[PDB]
Amino acid sequence: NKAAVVLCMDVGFTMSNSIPGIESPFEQAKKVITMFVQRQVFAENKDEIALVLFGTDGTDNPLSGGDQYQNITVHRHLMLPDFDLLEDIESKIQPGSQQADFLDALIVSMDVIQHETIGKKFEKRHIEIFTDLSSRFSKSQLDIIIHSLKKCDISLQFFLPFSLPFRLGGHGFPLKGITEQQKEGLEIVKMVMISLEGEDGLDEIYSFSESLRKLCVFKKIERHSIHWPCRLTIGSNLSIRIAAYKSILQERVKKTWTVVDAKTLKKEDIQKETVYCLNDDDETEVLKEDIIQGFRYGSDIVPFDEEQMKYKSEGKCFSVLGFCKSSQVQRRFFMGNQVLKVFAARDDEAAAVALSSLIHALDDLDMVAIVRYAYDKRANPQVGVAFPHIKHNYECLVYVQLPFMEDLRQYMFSSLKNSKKYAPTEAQLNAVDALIDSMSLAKKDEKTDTLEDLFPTTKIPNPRFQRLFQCLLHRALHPREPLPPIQQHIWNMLNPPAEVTTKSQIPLSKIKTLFPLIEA
Amino acid sequence: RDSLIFLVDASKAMFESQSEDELTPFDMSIQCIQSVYISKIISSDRDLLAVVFYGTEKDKNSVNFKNIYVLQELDNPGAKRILELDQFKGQQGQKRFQDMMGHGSDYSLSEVLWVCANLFSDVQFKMSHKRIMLFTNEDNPHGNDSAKASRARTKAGDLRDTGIFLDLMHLKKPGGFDISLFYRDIISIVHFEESSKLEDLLRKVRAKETRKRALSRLKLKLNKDIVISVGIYNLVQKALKPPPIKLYRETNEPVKTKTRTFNTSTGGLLLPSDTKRSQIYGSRQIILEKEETEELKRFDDPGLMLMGFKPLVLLKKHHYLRPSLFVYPEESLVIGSSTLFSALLIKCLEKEVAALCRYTPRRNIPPYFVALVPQEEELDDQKIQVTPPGFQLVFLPFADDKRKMPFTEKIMATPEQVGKMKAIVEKLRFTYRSDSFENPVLQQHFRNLEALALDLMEPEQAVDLTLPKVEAMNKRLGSLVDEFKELVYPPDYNPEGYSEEELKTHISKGTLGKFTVPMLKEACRAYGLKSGLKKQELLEALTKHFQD
Repeated sequence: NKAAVVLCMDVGFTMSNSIPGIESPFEQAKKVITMFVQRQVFAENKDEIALVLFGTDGTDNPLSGGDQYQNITVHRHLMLPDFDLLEDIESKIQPGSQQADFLDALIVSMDVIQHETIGKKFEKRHIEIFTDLSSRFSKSQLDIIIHSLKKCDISLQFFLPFSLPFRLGGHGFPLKGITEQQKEGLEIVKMVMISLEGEDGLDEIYSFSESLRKLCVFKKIERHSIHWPCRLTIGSNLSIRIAAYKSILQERVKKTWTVVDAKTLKKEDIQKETVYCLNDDDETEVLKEDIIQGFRYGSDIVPFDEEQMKYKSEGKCFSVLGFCKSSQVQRRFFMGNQVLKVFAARDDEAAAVALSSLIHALDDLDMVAIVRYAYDKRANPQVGVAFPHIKHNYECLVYVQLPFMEDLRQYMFSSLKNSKKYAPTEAQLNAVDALIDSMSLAKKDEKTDTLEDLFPTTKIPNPRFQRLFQCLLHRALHPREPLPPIQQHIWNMLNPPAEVTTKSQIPLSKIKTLFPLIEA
Repeated sequence: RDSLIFLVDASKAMFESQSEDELTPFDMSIQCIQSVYISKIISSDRDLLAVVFYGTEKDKNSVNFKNIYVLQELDNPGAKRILELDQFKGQQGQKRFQDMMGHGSDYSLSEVLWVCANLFSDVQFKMSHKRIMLFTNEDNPHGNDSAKASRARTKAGDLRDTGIFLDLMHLKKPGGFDISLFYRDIISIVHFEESSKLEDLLRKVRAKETRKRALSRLKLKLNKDIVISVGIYNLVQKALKPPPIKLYRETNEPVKTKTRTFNTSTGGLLLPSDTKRSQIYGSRQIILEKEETEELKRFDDPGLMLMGFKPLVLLKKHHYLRPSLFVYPEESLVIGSSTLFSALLIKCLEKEVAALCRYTPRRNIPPYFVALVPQEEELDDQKIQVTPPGFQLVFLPFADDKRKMPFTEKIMATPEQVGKMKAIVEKLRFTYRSDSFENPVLQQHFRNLEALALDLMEPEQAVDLTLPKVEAMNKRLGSLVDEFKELVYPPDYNPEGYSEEELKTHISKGTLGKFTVPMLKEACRAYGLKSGLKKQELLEALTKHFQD
């Protein structure tokens, strides 16, 4: 329900070091940080955010008593994020001249949580550190640091200038090209994360650039989705208690644009008045008292013992109709705007086993279940598929709605294979065969017998929001200036690796010549 | 508006069932027509339909031609029209037809072709398509009158020139139905098989009752320049329950709805430039011109930008986001496309790879990465095209569309259980086909709506096919149920009522040596193993305690 997040940002001198063409660590961190705060603000989440800074020229923090935890500043204490925080990140806050002890910052960051959460109720306390691990630090605190993080249940994440031509946010620095100090800091970071989450913990160390094309900064604070309880039934004598979760559901712009007066900028003054009148000439006006409804039925017009003739459903359900070869239920038929994952009711070992049987039973015979789905009593029944999905950590059925006959639009199309008019030449075929090879967005790399996606579009966030948020913000801070251009790192993440573009050139050229194309 | 004339052969053969528990070709024909009528009404389509029989005894056509009866002229589908056609369904309806327009009569297709060609002219609207669908189980109508047979071929040839197209819904006849004896030089342009069952006839009719309608046409740019035009089609589209319309209570007439916004204080009607856009976040108001609300969505210009090719394996079935579209070449805009497109479809199929593109429908809309999955053509036994050739445009979700899920512990079933479930799965096997179920609600709605438009006593409560045939499933399952429960449900079940791991990892990752000595002690204290005062000691120990 609520999360307390501390953004511990390195602002030290080396953060400003700028290599020709490449944004400096400070500028990248500033970008990632703003991406986080923007989201929290325009989304209206009530997660509280504190911002710590280490490397500031001065010292402003609760633990500074005695020339300690120096150059660490708690720029912002725990509290909802507002535009005043955003404006502080762009303008106000700038790069420092000093180099604070990175673990000291962490401790100060931990202290903000600990003390400032007492009177409140948070479900998750999380800390995000952005730094280049460029300077010295005392390992002496590690002891207390770890143990406290564990006892207090504060989770952690690190964002660095590298990973474990440069395009910010693209899909393209040797651990040899980093300083030795950086290497030493990284070992302590790597350790700390291993002690907190083990192996997987290493996946909590990101690079600023990859963070722009991921939602990883929001990972530890996403609001779990509630389950749907129901009985998967086979016949009227077999019953299995299940729980369904929206696995896939398109995220949409939530807030809407309110129409206001160009000057008062108020809504009250504005009012839409929808009136009715005779459609054909002699356009007389009509009165509500004198207006009925009714539906069309071809040329017929029926004024619609009436509503009382609406479909009557037995209500909520998830009953099996039958099973069948998976191959017969083709993906091109999938419909609806969601994907449900069905599991056995929580803490019901019996059901767990019951469902497991079914799941494996389907994966084996290579079949699937055609089922009737009904969310609640008022819901319109559905017919869809439930197919097995087995993994390392769990097992379940993926439900996806199928079509009703009236949804089918069957148009015939001319075979292009048997077309003597269009059949491509051998010169043309190999030409394309060449292109496809060059534009491969995958590679049988590393674990030799393994395939690696080079362009995981489903790991990229919808460029829709960051765009919108950017604009919204730019208007809040710069009311007079016109909306800004899309940010490069957003364009860079929506484009494929540079390799692909390169390898494609020549092939494409040949394909240009070999395939004539002229507009009618 | 598209026009469609349904031409039905009323010869005596058409009323003889081919010795099966199947219907007579006439009956099939009639019923497939009531279907197309009802189909059009459901999708609220504005197409024009007509009904014409030939080879009848009586006649009714503009120029009193003989043996030709025009039951219904080109017009929109209505309750009464369907009711009328329905009066000729079934055996009893066959008599009704026989009596009214006695079958088995002389005739000549030219005269018939003319009447239909004529029903079009009479139309007072503009028509996007002019087709005639001929239902006949007679393959060589004028094989004995080498003159009529000639007028008919000519007359047909003329219709094509006028833009009128005829499709042959040939029905079964003893011995088969040779298309090459006549209709060969008559139909417009392998061909469909002869229909002997109402099931295949409808499938054949449905496959031609409508004409290709693209959702749009876009530039599928392989790069800035190399571009081909394609048509985007939506083969699947949730059929909605049309909303009611408002009527002038006295004349039950449609009523347009104007919408006028205005300033309340000055009573003045507002123009688009007298209002700006707003959104508030806390104590912060943000104002943008309407032009800007749209400006901030603009990325690519409309089209399909190629991003590369990815092995179909990486595309996941459970990664569904929204219905898929169909991509076919649009030779009309950019000539040569059908070729480039065809090559791609051929190579993507060979390489089992889909083409990844940044899709943008209309202007000002965020892009979406989609997968153009290669799709091979497929025809069934009746030569009906089940799956067209081209590309399945598949939407891929953005990170925001994925909702991750926490898990409890995995509790797997035993091979004996999977066994019993497998058995159950097979007893309930069946062949799924996309046209299997009708929408319960839509049916109910329109069925009632019909009954009412026909001042009928009451409506026809449809039969929900989407419901599970319980008694059946039960019977077919036998003891398997009770035998399955035994394997999984305890007899008293409420069916309806520095841990070793960590440290072992630090060693593998070489981070143990980065431990402070206090951390090292506590660790050795926990395994109460013989330690030291030095770090290397504690280090050697702990490592040895695990690995050595």
